[PDB]
Formats: sequence, structure tokens, C-alpha cells
Amino acid sequence: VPPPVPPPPS
Amino acid sequence: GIDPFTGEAIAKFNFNGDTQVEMSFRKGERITLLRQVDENWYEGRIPGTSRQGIFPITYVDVIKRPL
Repeated sequence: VPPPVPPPPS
Repeated sequence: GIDPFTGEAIAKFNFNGDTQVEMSFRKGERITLLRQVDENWYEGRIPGTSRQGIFPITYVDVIKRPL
């Protein structure tokens, strides 16, 4: 299963 | 694999990026790693195309790190 996508870089 | 400073990865899963900044791809595509932006994201490009952008490190299997 594809993992959750994190917040983009800060 | 022309550039000695680039890295190399294989897409683990399809990645549908939300915006133009993200580079979408399909499972199994090779990716040239250009840089590691932070703990969670690479910038990379697909050889032989004009596709380039960022994507999560968790979506790729890394053969060689970018430098």
C-alpha cells in the first residue's frame, strides 16, 4: 500500500 | 548514468503529486535523484523526458544517493 504523503518541505 | 553527482532510485508505488512542484510517476519507473531537499523529499527527474520535480523518499527505493 502506498504510504501517506507527508507535508511538503518547509 | 552520465552525471557522477546524481543519485538513482526506482519508484516503489504510483505517486500522484497534488501540484506542478511534485513530479508524478508510476510504480517501477527509474528516477534520477538530483537532491535531497529535506528528511522527507527528493527532487529528481525521469531520464529521456522533461519530467522533473519533488516526491517523497518513502515512494522510492534508493540505489545511490544524490550528492
